[PDB]
Amino acid sequence: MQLTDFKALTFDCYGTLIDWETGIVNALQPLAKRTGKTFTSDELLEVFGRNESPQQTETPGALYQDILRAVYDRIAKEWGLEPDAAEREEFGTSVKNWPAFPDTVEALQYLKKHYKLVILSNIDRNEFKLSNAKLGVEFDHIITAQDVGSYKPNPNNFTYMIDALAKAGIEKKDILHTAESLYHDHIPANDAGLVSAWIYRRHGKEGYGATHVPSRMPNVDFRFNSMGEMAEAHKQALKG
Ligand SMILES: NCC[C@@H](O)C(=O)O
Ligand SMILES: [Mg+2]
Repeated sequence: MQLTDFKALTFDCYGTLIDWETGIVNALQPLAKRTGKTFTSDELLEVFGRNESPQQTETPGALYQDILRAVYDRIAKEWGLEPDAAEREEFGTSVKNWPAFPDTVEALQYLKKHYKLVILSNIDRNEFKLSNAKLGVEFDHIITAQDVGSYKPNPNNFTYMIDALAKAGIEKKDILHTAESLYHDHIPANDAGLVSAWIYRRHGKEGYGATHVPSRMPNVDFRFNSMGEMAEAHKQALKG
């Protein structure tokens, strides 16, 4: 099993390609100021992570800004605060400001020479365009939660993706699903019969950050600590 066996990379975006943690910590600062407490980054991230997937179950057809607005309301409620409409809007429209990780553009541009690059992300189409402008590549296919009518880890998100790629001549065996999230991505990839590459962005940190806790450790086929490290691996695999 090696990287060159695959024709397509299918990606998790937020937490793998885009550094959503930096974005969420920054966007929660005004709400946090109202509590009087200094929170650590992990505290902010974990209250997000206990709330985002429940919200996506609650409103599975919501656009992502509406998810984020409702997550703001959930966090405010854990903190004993009444929501403030303008603060909620500033949080919920913050994806425009969530940066790429510093290795992402270079890695994606390299990998685009060798694979079809696909997005399977908990996002809506228009919102994703904002992030795509920070990623430096044309994606061959983009599958969003909006397209499916639900969010990962719903199995239908993976079936939709697999089907779309089959119609473009990419068999399931051709796909390498590339993602940080054990909960959103590699557990349902296991169940869907996909090969997995774990991009362990938090390898040097505690817990899962903004990502929901996974119910088990899925079985992954590759692990890289960053996207640059995946690209460097491919440059040697290609010589074989
Ligand atoms: N890392 C969790 C979120 C991600 O899977 C995405 O849908 O972009
Ligand atoms: Mg509710």
